[PDB]
Amino acid sequence: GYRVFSANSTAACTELAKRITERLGAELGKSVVYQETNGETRVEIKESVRGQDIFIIQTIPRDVNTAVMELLIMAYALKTACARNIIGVIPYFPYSKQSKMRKRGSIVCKLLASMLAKAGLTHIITMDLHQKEIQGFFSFPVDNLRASPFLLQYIQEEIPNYRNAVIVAKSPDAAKRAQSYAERLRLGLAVIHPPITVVGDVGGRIAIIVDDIIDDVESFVAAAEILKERGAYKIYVMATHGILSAEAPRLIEESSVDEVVVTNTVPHEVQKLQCPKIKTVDISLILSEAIRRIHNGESMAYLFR
Repeated sequence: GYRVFSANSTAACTELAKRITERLGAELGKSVVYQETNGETRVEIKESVRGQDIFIIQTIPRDVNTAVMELLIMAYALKTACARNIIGVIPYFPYSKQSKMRKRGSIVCKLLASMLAKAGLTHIITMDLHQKEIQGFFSFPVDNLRASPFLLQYIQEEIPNYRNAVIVAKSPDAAKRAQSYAERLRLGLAVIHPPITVVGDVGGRIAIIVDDIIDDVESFVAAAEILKERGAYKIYVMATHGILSAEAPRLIEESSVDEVVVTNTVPHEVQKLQCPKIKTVDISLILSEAIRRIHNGESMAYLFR
């Protein structure tokens, strides 16, 4: 009755996983995640799995390369322990921006989705995939859960006078993600796009930028200044995956973006200390649920439609 493990080794990078299990009444599976002196990762499952369905939880904190081996290795060790089904709960899926092919490089998101299966992953639960199409990369089932319900709720919770707001897209690529918020909130929609220009009336209104990820804040800022410069009195940046790498939290302070709202899909704590401009929304409930459903064999219609 509920086998859920963390492949995390940093004990705050295990916060979300801790949280999910609280909501399931469940207790994390006992299991050491070493690091050898030479750097090699090691995983030891401290309990029997013979024939049971197991849930791994992974968050990615910066050394992304180690988080993925920890994951792969743990899966592979549970496969060897004879796990019937190995379910990856990877709220933020790493390498997910590497989903197009740029130059002579590669779609390493696909590579990862292959390796994940080799390590013996029956299927993954995740949130707000960068592109819904990426769900194709996986040779096993996926649940690409949405954060909108919660992020949307937050709009109408403590965004003062949201109805005068206008949902904005940082770039054409983000036009779709933004469209869904405008449609659901019954609000206007603009898009930015460099020669940097906004397309849409924004003036006299609170701007709300929507996107899936906030990694490198640079273009989120340039967007906020130009929005301002077109009569945007308040700027809110909304996103699912708040990785905020490098000096992003500093740059947010220095910029005119008033608030940044992300989900606890990835760990923040340090970077939201840097910048209290960053408010964070809890998502462990949607995950708690999704995990509950596939275990008991229930339907996940509620989490989608």
